[PDB]
Amino acid sequence: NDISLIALLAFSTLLPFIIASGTCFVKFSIVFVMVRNALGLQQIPSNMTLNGVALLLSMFVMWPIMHDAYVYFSSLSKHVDEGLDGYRDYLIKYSDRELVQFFENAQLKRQYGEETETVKRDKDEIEKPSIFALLPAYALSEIKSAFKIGFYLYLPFVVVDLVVSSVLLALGMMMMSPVTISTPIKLVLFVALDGWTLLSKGLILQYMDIA
Amino acid sequence: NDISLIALLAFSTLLPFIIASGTCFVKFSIVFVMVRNALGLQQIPSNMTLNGVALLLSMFVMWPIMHDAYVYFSSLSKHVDEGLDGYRDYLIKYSDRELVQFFENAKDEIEKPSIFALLPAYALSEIKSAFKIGFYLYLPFVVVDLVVSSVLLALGMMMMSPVTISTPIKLVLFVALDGWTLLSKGLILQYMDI
Amino acid sequence: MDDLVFAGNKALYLVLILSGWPTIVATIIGLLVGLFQTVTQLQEQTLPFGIKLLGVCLCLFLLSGWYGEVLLSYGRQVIFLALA
Amino acid sequence: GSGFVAKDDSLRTFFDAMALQLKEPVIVSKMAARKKITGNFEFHDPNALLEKLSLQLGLIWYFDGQAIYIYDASEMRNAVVSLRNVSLNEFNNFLKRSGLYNKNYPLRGDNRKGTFYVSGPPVYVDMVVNAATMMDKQN
Amino acid sequence: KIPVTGSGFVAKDDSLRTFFDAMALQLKEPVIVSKMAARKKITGNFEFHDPNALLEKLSLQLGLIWYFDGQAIYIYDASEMRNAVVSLRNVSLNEFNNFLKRSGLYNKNYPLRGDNRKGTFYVSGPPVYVDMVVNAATMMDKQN
Amino acid sequence: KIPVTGSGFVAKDDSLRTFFDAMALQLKEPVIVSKMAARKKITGNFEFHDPNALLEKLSLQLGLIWYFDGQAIYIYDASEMRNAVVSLRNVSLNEFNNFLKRSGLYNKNYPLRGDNRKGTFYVSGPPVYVDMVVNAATMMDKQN
Amino acid sequence: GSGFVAKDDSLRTFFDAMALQLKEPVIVSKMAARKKITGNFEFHDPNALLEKLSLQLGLIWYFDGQAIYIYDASEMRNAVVSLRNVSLNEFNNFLKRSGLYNKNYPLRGDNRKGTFYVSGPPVYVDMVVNAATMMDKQN
Amino acid sequence: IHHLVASAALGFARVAPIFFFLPFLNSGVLSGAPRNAIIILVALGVWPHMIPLVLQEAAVGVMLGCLLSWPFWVMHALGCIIDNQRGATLSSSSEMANFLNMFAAVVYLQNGGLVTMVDVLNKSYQLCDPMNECTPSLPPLLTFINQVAQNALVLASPVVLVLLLSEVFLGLLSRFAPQMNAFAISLTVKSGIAVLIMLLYFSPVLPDNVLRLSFQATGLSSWFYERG
Repeated sequence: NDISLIALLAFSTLLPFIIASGTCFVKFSIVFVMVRNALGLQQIPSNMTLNGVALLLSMFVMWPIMHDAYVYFSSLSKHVDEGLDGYRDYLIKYSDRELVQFFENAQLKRQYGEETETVKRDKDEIEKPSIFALLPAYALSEIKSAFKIGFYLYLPFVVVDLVVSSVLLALGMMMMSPVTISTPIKLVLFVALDGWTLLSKGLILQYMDIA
Repeated sequence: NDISLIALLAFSTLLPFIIASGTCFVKFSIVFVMVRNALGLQQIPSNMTLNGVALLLSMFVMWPIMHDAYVYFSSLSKHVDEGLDGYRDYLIKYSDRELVQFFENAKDEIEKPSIFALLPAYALSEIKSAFKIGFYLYLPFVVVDLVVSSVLLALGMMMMSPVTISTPIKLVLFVALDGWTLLSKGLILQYMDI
Repeated sequence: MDDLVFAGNKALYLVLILSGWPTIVATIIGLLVGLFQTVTQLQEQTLPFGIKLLGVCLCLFLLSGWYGEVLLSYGRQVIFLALA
Repeated sequence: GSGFVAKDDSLRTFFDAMALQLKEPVIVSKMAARKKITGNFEFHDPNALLEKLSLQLGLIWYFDGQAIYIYDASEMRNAVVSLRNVSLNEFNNFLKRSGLYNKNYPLRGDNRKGTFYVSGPPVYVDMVVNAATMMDKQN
Repeated sequence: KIPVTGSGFVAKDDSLRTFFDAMALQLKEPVIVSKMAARKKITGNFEFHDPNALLEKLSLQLGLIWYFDGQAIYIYDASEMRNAVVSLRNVSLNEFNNFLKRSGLYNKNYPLRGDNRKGTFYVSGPPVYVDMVVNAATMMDKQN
Repeated sequence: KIPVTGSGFVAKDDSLRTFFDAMALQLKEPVIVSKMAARKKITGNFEFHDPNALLEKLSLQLGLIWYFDGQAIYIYDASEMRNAVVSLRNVSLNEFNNFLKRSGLYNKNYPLRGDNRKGTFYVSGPPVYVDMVVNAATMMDKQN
Repeated sequence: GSGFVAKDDSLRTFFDAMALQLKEPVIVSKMAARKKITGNFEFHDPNALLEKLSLQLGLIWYFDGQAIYIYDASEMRNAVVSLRNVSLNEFNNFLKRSGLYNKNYPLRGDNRKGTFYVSGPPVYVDMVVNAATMMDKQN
Repeated sequence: IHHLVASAALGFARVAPIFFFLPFLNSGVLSGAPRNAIIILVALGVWPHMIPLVLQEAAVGVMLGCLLSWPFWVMHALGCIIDNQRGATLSSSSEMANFLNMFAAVVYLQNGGLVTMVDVLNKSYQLCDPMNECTPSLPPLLTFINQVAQNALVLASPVVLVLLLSEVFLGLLSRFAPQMNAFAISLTVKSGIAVLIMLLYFSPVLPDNVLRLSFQATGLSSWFYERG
């Protein structure tokens, strides 16, 4: 059965391709790395780990949506359209409206010509966009949303670093790196606030709900 | 055995996903680099031997768990849950009970929770506990970093980096205390009693 | 947008107000020691560090637990604005 | 009397409310469930209200004896199928004797031949094609 | 501590699964509600004194289909109604309707549509009724 | 609420699918507008009293092709017209035109071009007319 | 007198306490042990209280001579089985002579034919299927 | 089929430097596992339809990445002069400029942002499609270093002049009594005045200039021409 391994080497790269590009794993990996750079650590906690924990929470959320593509399973493309309504509806809810319309108009300008009528917002009631316009716009709308969370997370530590570098200049200790003093007292702000049980508590509640 | 070499290479890329997340290697490797950064070292010893000592210490508590699965383990539906029941009564010990209910909803004696519901809470509980016991190690060194930096400032030598002086004192405070063996004794006694 | 402006106005305000008391308790004891050196002539430039170390380390001693409940009160609010 | 005051409903909570005066359940598809309706409706002649609203909204519907299926007009499919050894006038008497004969979407074809052309809702086309190729297999 | 001394069930936002089990003693059979028909909700003061007409009225007002197979009452929603066409090789339709009448699985709401003495007919209804009539008509031709 | 005295349709930037569904009551059949012919827009005050004559004039001013097959009205734009040429080994063209005339699918705007007693002809028109003519022509020779 | 005072018991520890007034052990399934019960119960007519509680909570049960299996209503399965050389009547005489005849979930089918329809708890249907297909190979 | 690898390796070449340069797309916020999947989605999503073609398309990409990273270099250079005047940087002769760069990367990202970024990248293929030998147009490139420095200096012009007056007045305070150690007395107060003065114009002025210095798609012909 090695004649189908040429398609197995495509399906075992396409299955992580949707994971690393078009699902919720992009938001969790950016927030988890940016809170490592917010504290000021380079190697630890070893982002080989953080790409496993972000994949465990993303498979936690993606488990009911992917399973409907298995309860189902020119002519096969209209069969896979019926099998792919839940993923298109998940990508619509969390992508950007102003960005899908850009990828829709640039596609019509690409295919038919410069004299094509520009699509506006008022298609959104009954007409649905394609899967090739949601998929590039969803990745950018979660880069924008994860960078929005990471700036807020970034701010308290910078408040710690700018007072530490001020009191080491009040005393005559200008030849002293403030990293070696701030890095203990930047770590208490993450364990007295138990932010590991707060970021994962909130990022799940953005996509699902309790009770 | 060409149907089994894929089952061997995928197992050899599946154990780096499990050992790096769901064992005590997470708590072990973080403190070795936090005590590496507390002294003021960048390249010593390496990134490789610190995962070697932590892996050898990681199987000291996992080999009594792995032997129970080797003796025990469409009939493979309920065959796997009791082969991992010796791993899932360990994951309820070192995780948060309110957090695993947050993943189970989104008694415990009559029904153990799902295995995919408490492994992320075990990972977040060991990263949090490693950050807590990692903050403690920093404090003694910070005291001997502020003393020499304020003794040279008692003199007129404000243009003098104290990193060239603090680095001898920081690694006699770690070898007169016998630091490297002391952390590994407390890491073993926190999981397996003597 | 109005919360991004507010969070940036408060991070600079908290830097200004938490570095306020240790930088005005190390200023009066930087000036009155030299005003004592204006009355009695002393040419020891490295002298007021002996009072500046006790001034900063005693100002950070009484207000040690107070800084933790301004950092925690601001740090819990900014994450609630982030997530919700 | 009775009625239904629709305020921004979604054509699935409307046709279920009509499904009491109509004495059958109503199965609205999900491509015709994105259109909306509002207004004070009074159900005193439902079989003519459904016929008028299918043309004002743009819809196709079918009643097979157990339920009423409702699709939008852009889901109508068609096929041409050949009967090797059974006439169209005999198959049309099978539909008249069974109860699946729908005079809105009849069978266009020669009266004593084997080829005809059928078009309508997808549940009516996929029943006529399957019950015609299962009548060539019987003969 | 319980209100007015009549009989009835007060439903404060139940989810059609904890509601029909309260009716599952007036109906003398257990009630099996599907997973897709357990997302709707109901609220009010209800009163069961003959429940087979109340279930008939609520299955049309909420949008539901149901089937009593002799030992339980299955309840699906109307978007799960499936249909199939099956051709009988060695037995007729009247000789299959006598099997359904003598076995008590005959349902007048969803009968079999077809010519009276032929082999092909058309079924539609709940998935437990369609999966029974298809397998019981396929397994009877291999019997005869 | 809607004060105008007469009867008619007013379109403000309608997009040729919402416009023809409004004509789908005076025409007594549902209208199916394609995907490429729904990007064009039309605005103005219209009135329908013989829409089979109004559809022909607007299908030439806007640029469209239409077809009525007895149950619905299909509308494509002009750049979707396809061509085909097929050969009949054992029936004539005059025999095939009697099948189209007797059934009711004969369209006098897109006739069949060929010799009167031969096997080859040339058909061209909308894609639902061509794919029916080709499929019935190669399904009558295999029967004969 | 006897009786049980349940305070938020988990429906497995509740039905284990009735296994002395009932004379057989009680085997509760995994999905049916998630519901809970509380209150003061008095066990003096257990087989009349087991049916009344099994209709109010929503459960199915089957006593086969050695234990009382208890499932919930969502685990009920069904099957249809064809016999080639024995009819339904002597297979019912096998169930009456053996003691496995359950009058709440009987077999539906024609009285002397090969086909019938079974539906009930999974410990009942998996016995009737394996006992019916092992009598044709014996005959 | 097999030529789409070359049609996505030609898109990757142009898109990759821009990712390398922008502050919300670098290696600090985008690790190695999802990184090479986004740039093939964007490159396949912007396609309008031989070794040195990937170097020509890389040179157009480095010119586009510097033009899209134009308004963040001004805020970083603003922070390095504010942080330099108060102290904290003379140990080499930062912590403050990373805050102004992170702030401008969010206040640019909320209103518009990625729409004008992929609008510039999509209009780039309307003027410099490959196999037409586009080129980054040398005679405006020579003033690019000067423009960022000038913008940073004018933007930071209050805080430097106030800290200069605090140094003249504290230098005048030592001429009345030289036994003050006035070098280290100013070092305690200049880090509080460099925060108090920037608090008065952080909110009304600074989020305007990020939307003022942003490069748009209407100025692509003045920076890119074709040889053919």
